[PDB]
Amino acid sequence: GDRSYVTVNNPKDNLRMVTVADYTFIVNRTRQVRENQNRTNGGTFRDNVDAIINVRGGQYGRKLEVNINGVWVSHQLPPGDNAKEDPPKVDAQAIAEAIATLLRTAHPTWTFNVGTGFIHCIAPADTTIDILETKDGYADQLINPVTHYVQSFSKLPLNAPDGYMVKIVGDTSKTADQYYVKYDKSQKVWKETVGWNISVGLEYHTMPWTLVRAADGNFDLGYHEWKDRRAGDDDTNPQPSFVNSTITDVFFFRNRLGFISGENIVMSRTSKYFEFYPPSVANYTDDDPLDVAVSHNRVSVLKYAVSFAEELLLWSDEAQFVLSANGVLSAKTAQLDLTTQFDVSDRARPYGIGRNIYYASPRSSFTSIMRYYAVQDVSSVKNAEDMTAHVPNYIPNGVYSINGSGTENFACVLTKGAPSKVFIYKFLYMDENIRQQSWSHWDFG
Repeated sequence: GDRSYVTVNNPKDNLRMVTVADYTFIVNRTRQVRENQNRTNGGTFRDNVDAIINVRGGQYGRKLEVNINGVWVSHQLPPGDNAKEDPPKVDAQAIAEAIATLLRTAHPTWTFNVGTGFIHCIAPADTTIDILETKDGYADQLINPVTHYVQSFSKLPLNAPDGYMVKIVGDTSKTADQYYVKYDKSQKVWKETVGWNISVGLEYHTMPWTLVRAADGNFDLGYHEWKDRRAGDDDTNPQPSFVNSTITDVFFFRNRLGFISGENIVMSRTSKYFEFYPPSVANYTDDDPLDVAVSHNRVSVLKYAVSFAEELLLWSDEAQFVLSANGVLSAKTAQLDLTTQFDVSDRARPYGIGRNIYYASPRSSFTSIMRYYAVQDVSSVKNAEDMTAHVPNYIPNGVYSINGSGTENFACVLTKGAPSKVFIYKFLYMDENIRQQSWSHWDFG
């Protein structure tokens, strides 16, 4: 595979790997994910270049006229007097070509096309359709102009030329809405579609990578594929908060996938990994990607996500925090309340053997292995007490690996200050009380 993503000066602290039986993730904490330069319509979509007017049939004695840039064009429907010749000119298609030929004479430079009950207008190369009106002469059901915006969904033109982008501002009935649609020629329906001048998805390579067996017996390294945005524009389908930043320590909390990036927790859709955009912006559902920062006034940067007890804790330096929701995990139900303010070293990932989690906190020239646990007090209260109180000057200040065996009932600590020595911590718990605290080190050469 490509080694560009994994190439870094300090692998221990700049690279993080999280593996699960289904997926593996490789995280480079020094790389920001940014955006791809491609836009939905290439960034070359202008709403005032082309517009359509739809015809629905006219009654007797109606003078209907349409203007584009001044230069009004008037067409008079016959009064209900003639017998043979009046009903044929009532026909909606007859009016459409009647206006089309009239508009071609008024605007020889442009191209006018008639479809099923509509007339499609094109500016030649570099002109706008500003100041457009249409005098129906009736309650406006005969002809009305829509360029690219409609009041509600039911006010959409019944037909449109192939893919026509229309923005529904909404009638202020239920919510903001402000979604987009694109007509389909093959299937006579309107379908929701992404904006016109916005970016699509993510870079796909700055994102965390992976490696799989590929059934050959040899692993291959590559990146993931993340579903592109398909709901709406910005401010309604906003870009995730980690796009212009670096992400660390991918984690799983619910059926969705979580990312940590600069005191910001970003989650995907439930049961839908790699989808960090809402599927629809017209209606917001509970299982949509959410972004919750922090509930702490002091500065803090989350670095680790450890699942302790029936709750998920997003540890940082000098703060611990906890993630929970009263009911369904929505964008409004996420809590991120603080729990404690114990200093933690980011070099060594916290490790859990039993009811306890063991982590390292360097003092000034030696580290003190601490134990995180839930005390007998009621409700959510947590504490950390030093396991090296009697041996402060024993571990030479640089710790990167903390591990242990649940069955053998001990923990082994690796350090950079003493590369040769392996510090082991033998402990025993009976009746919820500690029975021994054996600190010693092993030497191999």
